[PDB]
Amino acid sequence: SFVKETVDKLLKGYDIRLRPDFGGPPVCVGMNIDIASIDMVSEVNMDYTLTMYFQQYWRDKRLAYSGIPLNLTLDNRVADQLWVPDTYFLNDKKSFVHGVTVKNRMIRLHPDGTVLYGLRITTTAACMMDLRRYPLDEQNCTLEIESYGYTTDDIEFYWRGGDKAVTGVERIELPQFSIVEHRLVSRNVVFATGAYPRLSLSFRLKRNIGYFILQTYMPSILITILSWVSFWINYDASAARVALGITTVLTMTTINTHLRETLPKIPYVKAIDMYLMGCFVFVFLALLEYAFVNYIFFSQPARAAAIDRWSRIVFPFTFSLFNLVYWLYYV
Amino acid sequence: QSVNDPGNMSFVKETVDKLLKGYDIRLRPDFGGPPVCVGMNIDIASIDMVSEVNMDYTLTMYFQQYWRDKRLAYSGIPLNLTLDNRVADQLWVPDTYFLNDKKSFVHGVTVKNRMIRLHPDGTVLYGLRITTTAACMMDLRRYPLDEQNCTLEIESYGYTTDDIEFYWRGGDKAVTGVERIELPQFSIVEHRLVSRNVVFATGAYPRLSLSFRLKRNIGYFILQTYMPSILITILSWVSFWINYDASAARVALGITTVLTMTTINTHLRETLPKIPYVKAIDMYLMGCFVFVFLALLEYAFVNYIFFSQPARAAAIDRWSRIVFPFTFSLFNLVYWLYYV
Amino acid sequence: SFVKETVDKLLKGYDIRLRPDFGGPPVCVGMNIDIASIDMVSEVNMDYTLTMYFQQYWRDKRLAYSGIPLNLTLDNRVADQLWVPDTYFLNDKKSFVHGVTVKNRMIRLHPDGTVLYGLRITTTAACMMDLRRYPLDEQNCTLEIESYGYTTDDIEFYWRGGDKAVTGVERIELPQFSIVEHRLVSRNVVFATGAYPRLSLSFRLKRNIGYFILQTYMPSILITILSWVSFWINYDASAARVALGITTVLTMTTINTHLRETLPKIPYVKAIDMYLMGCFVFVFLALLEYAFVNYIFFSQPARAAAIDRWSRIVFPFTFSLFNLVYWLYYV
Amino acid sequence: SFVKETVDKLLKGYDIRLRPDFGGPPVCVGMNIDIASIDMVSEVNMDYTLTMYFQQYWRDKRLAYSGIPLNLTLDNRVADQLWVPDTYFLNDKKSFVHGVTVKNRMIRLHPDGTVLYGLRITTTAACMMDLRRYPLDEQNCTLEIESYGYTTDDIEFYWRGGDKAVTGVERIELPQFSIVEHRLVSRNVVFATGAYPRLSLSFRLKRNIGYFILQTYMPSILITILSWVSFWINYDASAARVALGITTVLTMTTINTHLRETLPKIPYVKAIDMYLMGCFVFVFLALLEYAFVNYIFFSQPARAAAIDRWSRIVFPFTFSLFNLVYWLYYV
Amino acid sequence: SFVKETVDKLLKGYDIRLRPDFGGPPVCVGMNIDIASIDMVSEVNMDYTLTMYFQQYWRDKRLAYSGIPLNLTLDNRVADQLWVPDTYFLNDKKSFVHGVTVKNRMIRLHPDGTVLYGLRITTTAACMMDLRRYPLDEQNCTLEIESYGYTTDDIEFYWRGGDKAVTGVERIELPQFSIVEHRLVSRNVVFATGAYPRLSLSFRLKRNIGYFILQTYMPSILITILSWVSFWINYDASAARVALGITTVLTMTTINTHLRETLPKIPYVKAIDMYLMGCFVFVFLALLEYAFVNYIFFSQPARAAAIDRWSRIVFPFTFSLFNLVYWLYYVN
Ligand SMILES: *[C@@H]1O[C@H](CO)[C@@H](O[C@@H]2O[C@H](CO)[C@@H](O[C@@H]3O[C@H](CO)[C@@H](O)[C@H](O)[C@@H]3O)[C@H](O)[C@H]2NC(C)=O)[C@H](O)[C@H]1NC(C)=O
Ligand SMILES: *[C@@H]1O[C@H](CO)[C@@H](O[C@@H]2O[C@H](CO)[C@@H](O[C@@H]3O[C@H](CO)[C@@H](O)[C@H](O)[C@@H]3O)[C@H](O)[C@H]2NC(C)=O)[C@H](O)[C@H]1NC(C)=O
Ligand SMILES: *[C@@H]1O[C@H](CO)[C@@H](O[C@@H]2O[C@H](CO)[C@@H](O[C@@H]3O[C@H](CO)[C@@H](O)[C@H](O)[C@@H]3O)[C@H](O)[C@H]2NC(C)=O)[C@H](O)[C@H]1NC(C)=O
Ligand SMILES: *[C@@H]1O[C@H](CO)[C@@H](O[C@@H]2O[C@H](CO)[C@@H](O[C@@H]3O[C@H](CO)[C@@H](O)[C@H](O)[C@@H]3O)[C@H](O)[C@H]2NC(C)=O)[C@H](O)[C@H]1NC(C)=O
Ligand SMILES: *[C@@H]1O[C@H](CO)[C@@H](O[C@@H]2O[C@H](CO)[C@@H](O[C@@H]3O[C@H](CO)[C@@H](O)[C@H](O)[C@@H]3O)[C@H](O)[C@H]2NC(C)=O)[C@H](O)[C@H]1NC(C)=O
Ligand SMILES: *[C@@H]1O[C@H](CO)[C@@H](O)[C@H](O)[C@H]1NC(C)=O
Ligand SMILES: *[C@@H]1O[C@H](CO)[C@@H](O)[C@H](O)[C@H]1NC(C)=O
Ligand SMILES: *[C@@H]1O[C@H](CO)[C@@H](O)[C@H](O)[C@H]1NC(C)=O
Ligand SMILES: *[C@@H]1O[C@H](CO)[C@@H](O)[C@H](O)[C@H]1NC(C)=O
Ligand SMILES: *[C@@H]1O[C@H](CO)[C@@H](O)[C@H](O)[C@H]1NC(C)=O
Ligand SMILES: *[C@@H]1O[C@H](CO)[C@@H](O)[C@H](O)[C@H]1NC(C)=O
Ligand SMILES: [Cl-]
Ligand SMILES: [Cl-]
Ligand SMILES: [Cl-]
Ligand SMILES: [Cl-]
Ligand SMILES: [Cl-]
Repeated sequence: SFVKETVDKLLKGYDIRLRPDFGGPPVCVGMNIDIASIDMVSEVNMDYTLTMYFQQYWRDKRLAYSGIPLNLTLDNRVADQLWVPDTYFLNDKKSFVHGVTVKNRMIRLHPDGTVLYGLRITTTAACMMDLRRYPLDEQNCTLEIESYGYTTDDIEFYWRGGDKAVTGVERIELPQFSIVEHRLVSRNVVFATGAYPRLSLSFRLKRNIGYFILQTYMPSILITILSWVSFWINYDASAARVALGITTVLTMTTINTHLRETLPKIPYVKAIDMYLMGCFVFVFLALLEYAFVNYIFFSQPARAAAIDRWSRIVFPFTFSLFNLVYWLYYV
Repeated sequence: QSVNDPGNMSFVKETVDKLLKGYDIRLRPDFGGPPVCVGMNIDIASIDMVSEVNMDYTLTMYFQQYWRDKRLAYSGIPLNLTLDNRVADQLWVPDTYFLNDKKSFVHGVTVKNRMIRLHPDGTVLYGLRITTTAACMMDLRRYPLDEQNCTLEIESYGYTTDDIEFYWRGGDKAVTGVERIELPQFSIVEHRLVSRNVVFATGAYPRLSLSFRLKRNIGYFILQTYMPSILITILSWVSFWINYDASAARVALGITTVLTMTTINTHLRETLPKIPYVKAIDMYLMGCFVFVFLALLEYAFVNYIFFSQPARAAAIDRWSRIVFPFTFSLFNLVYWLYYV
Repeated sequence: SFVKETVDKLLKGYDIRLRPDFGGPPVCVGMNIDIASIDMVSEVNMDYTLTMYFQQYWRDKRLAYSGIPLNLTLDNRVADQLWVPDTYFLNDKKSFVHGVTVKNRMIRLHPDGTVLYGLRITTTAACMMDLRRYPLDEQNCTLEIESYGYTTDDIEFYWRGGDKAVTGVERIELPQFSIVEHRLVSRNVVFATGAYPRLSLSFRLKRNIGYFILQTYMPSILITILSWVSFWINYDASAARVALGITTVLTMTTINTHLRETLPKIPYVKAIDMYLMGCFVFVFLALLEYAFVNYIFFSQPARAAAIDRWSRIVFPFTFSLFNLVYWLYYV
Repeated sequence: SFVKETVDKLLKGYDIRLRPDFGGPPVCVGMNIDIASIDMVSEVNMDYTLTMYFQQYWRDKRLAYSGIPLNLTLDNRVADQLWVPDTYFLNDKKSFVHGVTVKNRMIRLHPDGTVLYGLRITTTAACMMDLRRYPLDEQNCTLEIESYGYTTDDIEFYWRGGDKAVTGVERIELPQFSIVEHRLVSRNVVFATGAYPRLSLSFRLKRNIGYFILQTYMPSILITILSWVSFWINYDASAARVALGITTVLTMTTINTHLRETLPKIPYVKAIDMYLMGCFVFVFLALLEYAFVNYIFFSQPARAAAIDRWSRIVFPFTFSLFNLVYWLYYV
Repeated sequence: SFVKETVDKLLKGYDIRLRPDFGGPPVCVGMNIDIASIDMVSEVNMDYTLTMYFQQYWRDKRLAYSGIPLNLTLDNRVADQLWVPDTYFLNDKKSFVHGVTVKNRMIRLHPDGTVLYGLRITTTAACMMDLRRYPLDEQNCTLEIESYGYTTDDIEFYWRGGDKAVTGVERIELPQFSIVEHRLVSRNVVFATGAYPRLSLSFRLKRNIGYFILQTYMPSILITILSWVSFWINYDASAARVALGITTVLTMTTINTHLRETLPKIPYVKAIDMYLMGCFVFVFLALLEYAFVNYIFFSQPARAAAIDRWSRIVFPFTFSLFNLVYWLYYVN
């Protein structure tokens, strides 16, 4: 019965409008993040979705209790009757606190007056990407934490636990990406309305080439290899050799144009676009070679036979040399 | 009156009224003492969907929680009180949440699909109808001859093992409706209930765990990918029976079967999430590519030699007619035995 | 002024927590449905969307009024101050009450104490479908109405108007389906927590073949006729006759694989698949016929000429016979 | 200070449950709509989206004020404390009142006690369409406005401004459609629960052929012209002439099947399907013509040469005649 | 302590229904926008999405305080207890105030009685587009700010900071577009219910040709170059030369029809559409040339040989001339 009256004494005459230490020193909010998952990474909408346990820790002397030598875990609905920091994710596209079975919210009071406030949030944050080196690229995605209305005079942010404040980054299971590094940053960003406290979480994503080797690289190598079958077919076979030319020239064009439609409409040329343009030149030259052989074999059969003979070794050699130059330059 | 008229609505009203007078929702039952024991019960209405692309699944269920709140015990009435669901907003309830939940919701037509039943001893029966999209990370190395394990992780959001304790009410028979699941592409092979106490920085937390073992039905894949592969490979063999004078015809069969094979593999890969490994089906489709590419190389070779060596060329076409179907049957036999 | 003091005295001391006749006989709720539309029927998500006027009728003696000889239509917000049945659709996926300009909700009180409670709901209900006979199939879709918390001891459901309780089923405008029949059912489903009242609405949907004749059947018949043009072309024409073979054999494969992707991933074989597999055998045999003629015309020109001669009559005859057997068996 | 106390005493003892003139003559609500836009028209989901300023006007004597000779514009939140008509859109699929920065809501009181109530609503309304004449079709789309719970005994609806009640129909910017006409209708629809007031807004949409000429009509003409190139190619060219025949026949079937997938699964034949079927017969006959010429040129070279000579004039002539008959019949 | 009580007297007997200076001169609301991002630009739904910090400044004498010589930042929930302008975006399709961890809302009181009210809004606004010059086109997209219920007699709007009221336009990272200019406008739009205050923010977007050069222009140039290979192939090669004709003619048709499906169903013809119609004519004429050569080479082999050797120079020349005329006309 003592503990019942105590909680009621705390909130008696409590004004939510006023932050703790209202006219005095700034309230120091300690942030802690446990990353549950990186649900998705989109190049098309140049963003990523993250689910986390967002924990905030500050003192409110108005909530201090003398009698009880225990930490009080109160039903989450009490958060609607308390002052809480106006923390927001500056680079947020859409966010939400999970609400089944209850609001995924936690309030834990300490006799000191300190509050532990937990929220389970799913956030889709913006991540502008440079796809020049795609698919052999690294992306830096961040989560920008800030106060919406309170300046550095009223509110101060800090990572509670220092470099060990954010957890669960190593248990992230992204199939196409691998978290290579993550960094915590504390700043005070100056604006027209004053200086604001800022926390910053950043991770560096490294793309896994596997999918691209199987989807784009192997189909391009095979189309180029299929273009070389023509040099072993009799030059009398005009339809067969032109059919091989047309087929491999168009299939390359569609491999390049298709891949471009799977990504956002960027105006620059990607690493994979350089490879495919190379492959186009090699399959277009095989067809020009037949056109040239077809144009000369009547008057110069020996020369025509020779051009097909040389094409059989020059083309595979030059393509191996192109792959060697390309893959060494990018790695 | 030690026993009161159950039909006296005025006595029930004033009884329920004194129960909630001075009741603090902030405080859990037995606030400073032993933990409150919540008994969980799930009746699975359906497994609405299973997505490989977003590596998740969706289930609809009747989620029931059971606990005793002595503050809600009543002496007069010899009946269990079914109160209008809106009373749940005036009572303390466990902060139960699904740890691996992506999106969830309680159904709200015609009213919130929730139920409160009070018992004279103070026990509360609390029901909710939830739809949950939960994460299910999948290993598609053996796809489409694979099995997946999908779970539902139940936990307390703010209360530690010192304040709340979870248990499956009914033991192994706590979760029902699993046998009534109608999934067209999957079959529930087994399900397991688990009770734990997961340790974290903020303390030990009670955890209940529901698990399924989903087995994929090969039927769709046989008709969509396997039979079209077998037919394109059979198509590539028609070339060996066509006169080697027919350069366009035989190269057209080669090109057609070689490209169709490439598109069967690349298409299937786009229907799934961008995984970097090679699936069971990819091994089969790569095999079929090698068989359809060799038939074209065989014509290239025959075309290259039939002027100077017509007998040899005729023989290579003669042998290809038996070697190719034999080796493909042997490949099918090795693949299907290895994977089953 | 009298009618104003009347409504106030009705809700004074009213306990919303308690159902009418709280400790006595069950309250009898009379359900009535006007179907505004069957907005959609999905095979892919095996469900259907329906919009309706859902009306419930029950008597609450606490709401009886003596003076007024009129039925009182009160502003819908009064429903938040009254007890209402906890009616829910057991097989719904998502549902909602329309909210513009106000909640599409209606409360009509009767001097008796009877309440008429109306709601305009859009419901996406589950409808598991058997597509073995697709597209010559009939589907049975239902709407399962139940009490969420009250057992048969507290609530009883009934169709108000009997067989004429559900209206607007005959004015349903589905382009691909036709409502052939609908049935109303009353039950008491037994569960662990007790017996529950259940009302059940069912429809029998009949698919319209029209779309399929134009999209799948006619393209199959034409691709099969196209394959017969080969038998009239000179056997010297190896490319032409193999081109017709390849073209018709692949087009057949894509007609079947495409249709399968438009539907959910079922493991069985549909009615349309038996027709399309038939067409595949007919187009594959036309190509084997050319292969056979191409294989023999040097040594046996007369026989080759004869095989082409017979193919011209046997193939159209056997295909007509296949169509006749298929359609008679399925109708 | 006098105006401050006037508004407070306005709502003193006011019951929102009770409509104005509760036991007497019906309240006359005057509706008036300014259409901001017709955001979209979908054939697939057979509906259209519309954004508008929905204004309602009625007199509530409980809200009359004596002292002030001005019209009072009160903060929109006051609408939650007043009785408002239960107006709803009968053929509505989904609707919403815009909520940024505030609810797009307006309350203007008049000394008389008259209320001007404004709402900015986006509505997706159903529009069942007849696509038999598509894309030379005209569709009639309506907005059905009704009272949800109040009968003609309690509420009466009317268009405030008569034929000039709905504005902004002439400034509608639909790229594929043109508003040809619009009509306002006032009725009293009889139902089981009584007679209800109904306002009806109807507009007649006319489709713009431009897109279809470029997307379907021109590619069909060009594929049919491509089919005629065959008659000028030597009949010795079996592969070339069969390749033109296969190509034109198949691309024609894909033009028809593709267009059908862009629209809802209707079982009937559209105006554009009649044209495309005609085109198919013309491309299929060009191929049969080659089959016939290929079948006879050995024994009858003169006849074969003649059939190709005639095909060069008969086919373009008959196609021009088909276009003339088609376009005249449909316009 | 004293500050707790001063705010409580401020709101005692305060009527939210009544705007500041009710019945007197119209309240002057000073608008300020900090553009966080232009998230997307859609031609299909002819709209654009924008996220911003929307700030409003007005004076409410009812909220003046004497004791405290400080500006009071109150918990955002106090906005529900104050009068606020009924500001709305006239050309808005869907909008929302961000709500994690709290409503991204800010109230800052000044001893004077002025109020600083901030909101972080994501707005999908309509932008009707003229695609006649697509993809070498400029689009003007606007954000129309208005009062929903209050006339110019009760509310007046103004850009707080003049030409420097809207910030962050230069920091916009659009991959396919570049903000070339932006303009602020103040008006008083007259309607049936009276004159209304209107602020207007306008952007001029310039499309980056890069993507289109790689996706549509280069594949067209490559397909017409492919069509020219036919003139170097022996006229005896009927299948080969007809295969090149059919292939290039159909690929050209799909490049044009595909692009049309990526955009909204407009009835006019775009700048690419006329380039792509030109390429079709070049590519169809190469096939007619073979048909003509195939039709005459028996009786006139010399003439046929000549038509192929002229086609080899006339076609590439004429196509360069088409590109010169088209690209000069469209740069004007
Ligand atoms: C991802 O990108 C961001 C932004 O480009 C990187 O953030 C930057 O991180 C460094 C710390 O690693 C910060 O620099 C520090 O500045 C202080 C004060 O000048 C100095 O004393 C330190 O020695 C250090 O240089 C920097 O402020 C910060 N930039 C911003 C604006 O956030 C981030 O590190 C990258 N993360 C990963 C994992 O790649
Ligand atoms: C699906 O996967 C999960 C996780 O891999 C499986 O859960 C595991 O289930 C077993 C019981 O079958 C638990 O092990 C038990 O541990 C106790 C205490 O050490 C021991 O006394 C028992 O003999 C038994 O080994 C295990 O804790 C649990 N793992 C977790 C973390 O949940 C689940 O069984 C799989 N379900 C299906 C149907 O395949
Ligand atoms: C759609 O499918 C449902 C479920 O398969 C059909 O519902 C069934 O309807 C019949 C009435 O037509 C019910 O049977 C009756 O049972 C009573 C009591 O045993 C008996 O006296 C009657 O003679 C009759 O047999 C049956 O209970 C009911 N099943 C369930 C579980 O709902 C429905 O009729 C089908 N509707 C259409 C329109 O095809
Ligand atoms: C769009 O379609 C609707 C429904 O088919 C048309 O509505 C009809 O409009 C006319 C007035 O133009 C109404 O008819 C009138 O009835 C009275 C009483 O019988 C008679 O005195 C008049 O001479 C006239 O015939 C009719 O009630 C109404 N139908 C309904 C049920 O709404 C509408 O006109 C079409 N709109 C456009 C712009 O094409
Ligand atoms: C985007 O398009 C809009 C609308 O077409 C352009 O808005 C127009 O902007 C000018 C100012 O640049 C306004 O004109 C001014 O009118 C006053 C009064 O007549 C005059 O004193 C000034 O000298 C000036 O001419 C005009 O009212 C305004 N139109 C509307 C209705 O908003 C806008 O400038 C374009 N923005 C960009 C960045 O391209
Ligand atoms: C209360 O919580 C704090 C962490 O802030 C810790 O130091 C202490 O051990 C806890 N005390 C009790 C009573 O368990
Ligand atoms: C019903 O209960 C009330 C107590 O609230 C009491 O006044 C009354 O005596 C009881 N029964 C009757 C109808 O006498
Ligand atoms: C009340 O509920 C319990 C189940 O918890 C059961 O034992 C008992 O039979 C019920 N009693 C009544 C009064 O029906
Ligand atoms: C009141 O409603 C009932 C239907 O439940 C009907 O019998 C009666 O006619 C109505 N009475 C009045 C006053 O209109
Ligand atoms: C008040 O509004 C009415 C329109 O209903 C109009 O007749 C009148 O002029 C307005 N009066 C004032 C005081 O402006
Ligand atoms: C209060 O805010 C204003 C900006 O409106 C500024 O001029 C002034 O410096 C601030 N005063 C204090 C007390 O910091
Ligand atoms: Cl959620
Ligand atoms: Cl729902
Ligand atoms: Cl709605
Ligand atoms: Cl909105
Ligand atoms: Cl948000």
